[PDB]
Amino acid sequence: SGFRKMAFPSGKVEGCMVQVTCGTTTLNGLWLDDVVYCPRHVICTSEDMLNPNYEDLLIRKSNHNFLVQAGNVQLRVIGHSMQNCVLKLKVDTANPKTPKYKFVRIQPGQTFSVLACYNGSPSGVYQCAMRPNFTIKGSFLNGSCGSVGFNIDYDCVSFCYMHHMELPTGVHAGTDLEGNFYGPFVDRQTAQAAGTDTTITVNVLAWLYAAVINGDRWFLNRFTTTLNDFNLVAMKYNYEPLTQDHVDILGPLSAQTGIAVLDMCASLKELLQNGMNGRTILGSALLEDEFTPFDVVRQCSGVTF
Amino acid sequence: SGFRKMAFPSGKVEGCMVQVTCGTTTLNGLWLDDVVYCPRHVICTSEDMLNPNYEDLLIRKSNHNFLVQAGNVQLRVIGHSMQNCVLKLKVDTANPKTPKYKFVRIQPGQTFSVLACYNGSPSGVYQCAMRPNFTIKGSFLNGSCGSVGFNIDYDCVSFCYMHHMELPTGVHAGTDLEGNFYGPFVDRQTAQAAGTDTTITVNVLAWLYAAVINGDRWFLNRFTTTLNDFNLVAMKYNYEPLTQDHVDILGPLSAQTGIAVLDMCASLKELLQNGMNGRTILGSALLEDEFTPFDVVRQCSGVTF
Repeated sequence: SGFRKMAFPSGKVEGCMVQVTCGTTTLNGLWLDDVVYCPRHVICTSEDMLNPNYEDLLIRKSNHNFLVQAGNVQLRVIGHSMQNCVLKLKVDTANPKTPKYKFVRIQPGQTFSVLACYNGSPSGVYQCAMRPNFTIKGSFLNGSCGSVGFNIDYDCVSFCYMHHMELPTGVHAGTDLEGNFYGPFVDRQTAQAAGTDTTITVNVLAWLYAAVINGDRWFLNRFTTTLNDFNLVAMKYNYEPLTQDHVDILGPLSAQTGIAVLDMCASLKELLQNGMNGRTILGSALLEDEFTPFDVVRQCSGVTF
Repeated sequence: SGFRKMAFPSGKVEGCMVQVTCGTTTLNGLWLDDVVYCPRHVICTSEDMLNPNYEDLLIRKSNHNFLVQAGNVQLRVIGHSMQNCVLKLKVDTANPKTPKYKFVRIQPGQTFSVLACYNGSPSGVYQCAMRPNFTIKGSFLNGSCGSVGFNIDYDCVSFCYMHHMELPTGVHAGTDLEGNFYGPFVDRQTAQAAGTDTTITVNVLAWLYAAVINGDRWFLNRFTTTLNDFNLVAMKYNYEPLTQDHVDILGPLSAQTGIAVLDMCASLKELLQNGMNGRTILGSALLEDEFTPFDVVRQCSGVTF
């Protein structure tokens, strides 16, 4: 029992973190096999970031301009290229600590763990979600660029995020490990504002199922609803529209608890319309949306890696 | 920017987790140098836990009755003993992944990371606090006993907790790594109720300082207070009494923000008396008390290990 915001164990990723320095700029890179991946803005000065031409800036760089350090394991750079907004630095040594891994591009609503690092050295780990507006709500200070987000399924680390930018509103933007930004964001210090921070409805519902499993039961009511009726309410409260696909994903949690998905939607509708009345659910005074159905099943059944 | 509930990177501890089986019971152990530490209740059946005599139960056990597996690294048990509520299993091989470590017994109010494990295999990591009533609010399923709590300072892992028991109220009890329970709890399935879940006042204040550092500023008011006046209020709301020692610990955060500790106490007093009025602080609708002053400084300055 109990339910916590739970990150993946970080050891497999810790072993892949390196420091990358190019002239004046130090950030983090990810060493997998004989390639180091890092943000391309490692080649930029502060002033360059107002309007960088990355192809032109990179013409002034050779392999030897990139200093890569794994702890004190100093790595030899033997090739470089740009792929979208990441650099790939080919080194002469394959990382011996390389875990089984894949690169995935996640959808808004999906959750992942972040290993926040500075100067190649991991500082902490926390859990977050790709928001519907394609930002993440992280914890990143200067030097954290190149820190990565990931999921682990038994043997396999699925890397989904590399940190690149903090927006003026203090939320975070970055890329998949192919270097494509999530959402419309760019690696330029510019006017980039985030869209609506909508609530991930299917995650809220998952968390209510988690709540029930733990004896937090007060919000169950007498009511049901329909998808269309519930969605009128979601729209008012800037919640994502719920689809039958979402209902299907919640099927296992429904089956476990014997609470029909549409009955849990009717509970959620009442919470939206009436609030919490100063009560709490799983230690929260607001409706939490950064646990997925899969997250709830994992934590409630003790899946290991 | 941003502020998250942030665990220590778990790799150093992942390398120390093993499976311990004695007859029918499998839980987790911690392998440091040539010793495996685990809950003594590994020797108990379900039925034994209603009223175990551990010295007598252990008379029926020899070294070969303890099966210890590190991944598939099968370890050879060459000695055993009981120390308070833990068993120490001497093995014939020193763990090659042993980090620099110490054993500490923490005070209520202190925070630590937990690596939740099953069958010797780590599942996730989250951050929690020793509550004033000496319980922790964790996430533990059957098989998680022997999972550990720790802090990391650069090179050194300070182990402070080993999980032993879930109480009927779904909160958690356990030991330091010398096997002494925190609080009055015992390793027997009995009537054990938790005392008052009081709020860790100095942690709340630390978190308000964290909030200010991030632009969450709305709760700053015109008022000040005194220690004695504030404490009349703390008592009403089942908050720990604030001491001058606590004020001193908050000195760095005061100096950083230029907000006097007693002025932040006056802000907290208003939040207690008036509530949040449906507003949020650092993504929370209630006053968070599981970040220490040291936690806030760490996360706000990017300390690494």
